[PDB]
Amino acid sequence: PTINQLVRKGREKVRKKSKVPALKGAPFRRGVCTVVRTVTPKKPNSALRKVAKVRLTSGYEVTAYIPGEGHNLQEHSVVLIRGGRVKDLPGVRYHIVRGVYDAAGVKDRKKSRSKYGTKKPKEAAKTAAKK
Amino acid sequence: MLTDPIADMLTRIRNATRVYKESTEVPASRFKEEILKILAREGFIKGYERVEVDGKPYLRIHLKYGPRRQGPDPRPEQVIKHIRRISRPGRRVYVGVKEIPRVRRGLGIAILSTPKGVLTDREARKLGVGGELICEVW
RNA sequence: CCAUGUGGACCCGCCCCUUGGGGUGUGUCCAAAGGGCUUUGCCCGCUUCCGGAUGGGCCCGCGUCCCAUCAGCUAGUUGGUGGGGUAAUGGCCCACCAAGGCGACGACGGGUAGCCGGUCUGAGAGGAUGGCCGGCCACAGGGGCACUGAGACACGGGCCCCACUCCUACGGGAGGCAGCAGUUAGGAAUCUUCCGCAAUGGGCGCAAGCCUGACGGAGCGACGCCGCUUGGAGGAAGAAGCCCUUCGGGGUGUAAACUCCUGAACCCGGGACGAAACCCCCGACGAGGGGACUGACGGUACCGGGGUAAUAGCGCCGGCCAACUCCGUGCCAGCAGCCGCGGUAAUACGGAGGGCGCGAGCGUUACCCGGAUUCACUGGGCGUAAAGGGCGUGUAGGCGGCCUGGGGCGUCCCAUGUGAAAGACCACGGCUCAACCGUGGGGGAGCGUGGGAUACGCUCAGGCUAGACGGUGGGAGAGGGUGGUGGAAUUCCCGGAGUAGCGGUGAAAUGCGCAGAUACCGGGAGGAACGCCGAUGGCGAAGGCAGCCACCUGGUCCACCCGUGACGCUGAGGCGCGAAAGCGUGGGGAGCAAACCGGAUUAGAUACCCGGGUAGUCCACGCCCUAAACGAUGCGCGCUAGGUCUCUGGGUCUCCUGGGGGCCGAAGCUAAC
RNA sequence: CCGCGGUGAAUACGUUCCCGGGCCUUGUACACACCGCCCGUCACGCCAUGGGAGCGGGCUCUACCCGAAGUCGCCGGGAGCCUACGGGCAGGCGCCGAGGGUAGGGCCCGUGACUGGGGCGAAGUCGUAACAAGGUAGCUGUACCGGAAGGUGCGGCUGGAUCACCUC
Ligand SMILES: [Mg+2]
Ligand SMILES: [Mg+2]
Ligand SMILES: [Mg+2]
Ligand SMILES: [Mg+2]
Ligand SMILES: [Mg+2]
Ligand SMILES: [Mg+2]
Ligand SMILES: [Mg+2]
Ligand SMILES: [Mg+2]
Ligand SMILES: [Mg+2]
Ligand SMILES: [Mg+2]
Ligand SMILES: [Mg+2]
Ligand SMILES: [Mg+2]
Ligand SMILES: [Mg+2]
Ligand SMILES: [Mg+2]
Ligand SMILES: [Mg+2]
Ligand SMILES: [Mg+2]
Ligand SMILES: [Mg+2]
Ligand SMILES: [Mg+2]
Ligand SMILES: [Mg+2]
Ligand SMILES: [Mg+2]
Ligand SMILES: [Mg+2]
Ligand SMILES: [Mg+2]
Ligand SMILES: [Mg+2]
Ligand SMILES: [Mg+2]
Ligand SMILES: [Mg+2]
Ligand SMILES: [Mg+2]
Ligand SMILES: [Mg+2]
Ligand SMILES: [Mg+2]
Ligand SMILES: [Mg+2]
Repeated sequence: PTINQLVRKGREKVRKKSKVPALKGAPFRRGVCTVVRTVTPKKPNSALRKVAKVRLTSGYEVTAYIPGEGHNLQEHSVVLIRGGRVKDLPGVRYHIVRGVYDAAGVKDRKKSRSKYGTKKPKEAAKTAAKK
Repeated sequence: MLTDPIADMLTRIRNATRVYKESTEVPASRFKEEILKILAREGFIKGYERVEVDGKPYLRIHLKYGPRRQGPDPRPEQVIKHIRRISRPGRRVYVGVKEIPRVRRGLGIAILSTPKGVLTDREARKLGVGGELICEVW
């Protein structure tokens, strides 16, 4: 375009679209589980994947994937949502953090941990170094 | 009817050289004539000389090239490999003195048009002035 | 209240200035308080007036987000005069008069937002942001208002209304933490209801001193940054264990063990900078000198002695991205930032060993910049990938040939003022280092004033003709509109002649024929299109346009250089034109033909095929405006090999020069075509 | 079955068609490659959205009346207080004024009977529109009929193949 075009009717800056409708910015959410179903995957993969609606503090009723090999969430549990989409589950775009509120970290895990909230073990259960 | 008198010249020299013509004619005028004074003192072109054609003034710019080369495509390297217009009309580009360009790391000039005649990045800086940045040649 | 007046205030006359600056004349008006002591002395205070100082009001240029699916706003609103009000200008307020003011160089409306010094990012240009510190604004439950004062329209002042909690013998009253500290609600989330007034600072006071969650500090939070530790040397071709190991061995690994050396914590004793004056004495109440009290932090930092080896984790190891085997599991359980990994050999799931990374931290999530030349000013695009507006006319605007001279607005240069501090860069210095802090130094865009230049752009004047337009004379054309005539063919009617079938199809059937069709001859009515020429052609802005004839009319090309003299190109918005179809009123309706009626094919056909048939196709005026409205390629202009065919004008005419249409191709271009 | 040998024919114009194959060329929306692709449909689920009788809440303009505080303006009178009588105070009335009420129009926040189609998601359904002359060349604006796919009409386009139609 002519520079005397760029002048009248300039350049439109690029607006962003939050892929995380969790009001007022906010990094985590507080929601009350509602229905803890088991959605299937998508085109390429397959199985059963734990997921669960969550009436969010902000007011949104959003779906959330339930990470881990097994979890203890029910129909009234209070949970913390993180953020990050799964690629085999349309509609959900948020994760459930563990070891936070009615949300408990999966047992026996041993590498993830920080991810998957799960106080590491005691290993022989002694001071910071014996066994 | 031309729109940018100079740009016309510059180009007329540009294509002219790409086909290796011996010299090209361009509408005369102080300015252009002063602008070619530089390309000439600086070696990009053997020279220009006021000439007439059909009755209207024109300037014969005798282009300068290099030697024929070896291997395929034997055409001679270019003296004016590049010659652009910077300060176009409806785009006036005037630069301060500290804003003068460096151009092709000193391999090329940049004809300015300071209220003190038509100089080149060098001179203009040397004299300590800035003004409409007419072009950049290398 | 009176007196007093250096003086000052006002009116009015005049002077010097120049919008209520300064000086002056007679008139008028206006001051005031005392207190205290080492009391004939001085401290404090007080009155008026001119100056300094500081602070501040007001006004103006310039700069300040998003949405035109916000386009028109405005009546005190625009100006004027008189007046009110204020410290002062002013619609700031009122009365009258005039009717204007603002807007696409975005008014009005909606949304969003305290603005900046600075911070983050970035090569830069730019983007994002403005919490801490500093300057400015605004608010203090919501809203209104004024009183007092130099200053307020007054966070911890006041008045009324609203809501709210609270006391109420219900008649009526009381409050406001967006001050420090705490409480509760909200929330992913944000601390001590601390100590000190010793210091710096503010308030009042001759002073002593009072006040001061301002501030100086301590506490809590790995919230961030910077320094510190978990030890240092030695220590076997190499423990144990765990892992792997086509089973000889490899690995963790000098890692540990063990030895020696040092010795954070912790204990003892010592413990300060930040503090010097205000006061008192000498001096003179100066200057100066002498004296004395004065800590929160602290018994803390720091120094001296003794002194024990005395926290590590976390993410990853398929590719980007550095790190690999085995065991389990079997498209399951599960991984996932993208690509993906898992359905019985998984370097991609889980554990083990090992390894890389980083280390009191490491991962994660969210958001900002980067990568993103993915809004491109620096730095992009539109023939076919997303992207040329269907065409034209033309408004605002943007852009503008050649020569000379005035201005010198832009533009460039020199000086100077401004550009506070903090931050940033640099040098030096202090806390054992750094972080952090102190001192000095440098630069800065922009803006103001003064001076200078004048190439290029702006403006002005003068002049030219290379653009453009006109003139003279010539050419081609399906360019358009109006009127009128022409032949072929088709269907329908009339007459003649003539039969038994015609038509149709891949085959058929419906259909038409003995009220005699088809086929042939003659004549008549009607509508629509217009053969051959005709083309690989022409003309038009596009849509689009072809029988011929005349008339009215547009554009265009060439030759001549004759006339004007830059008069130009583009073109947001506006306006007009715009195939077919469709719509409205009226006419016409031969052929054709959506819908629809039958026939046939089909597994079924509301379809391809067949026979009819309405709107429609046609004309008039009005409406619609779309399109593969395509060259899928905006307009104009200048420049860069040719060849070949072709239309049209000039030409010393099968050769050169102009305009238009195709082909092939130089350089160049393109992701390729 | 593997092999031996005895006797010993017929026919072949011709490549068009049928099965398989080689080369060259064109089109391709295909490439575990037509025993291909893709579109649309009905069915089960999930996410969001448009409309939307009716109601609730807050905000704004307009017309007319009601109007606190307070400042400004008028009075302030043989009936209020002070007065050296010049005048001051109280009080009174008024313009303005927060806000309020009446009727009407637009804005957003929210709830929502009734309705539309959307996108996606395992395995299925029926049709075969498009893709190669895809078996009626394709697409396209428009009109009509069809649940829909799509069918046909009228004009345009080539982004159509095939030595009818002749750039590779
Ligand atoms: Mg949240
Ligand atoms: Mg643990
Ligand atoms: Mg231990
Ligand atoms: Mg006078
Ligand atoms: Mg004045
Ligand atoms: Mg960059
Ligand atoms: Mg308060
Ligand atoms: Mg003090
Ligand atoms: Mg004092
Ligand atoms: Mg910082
Ligand atoms: Mg020792
Ligand atoms: Mg960028
Ligand atoms: Mg691009
Ligand atoms: Mg000019
Ligand atoms: Mg100037
Ligand atoms: Mg500074
Ligand atoms: Mg002139
Ligand atoms: Mg004519
Ligand atoms: Mg035009
Ligand atoms: Mg029509
Ligand atoms: Mg009609
Ligand atoms: Mg009929
Ligand atoms: Mg395209
Ligand atoms: Mg001639
Ligand atoms: Mg040509
Ligand atoms: Mg070519
Ligand atoms: Mg080439
Ligand atoms: Mg088909
Ligand atoms: Mg042909």
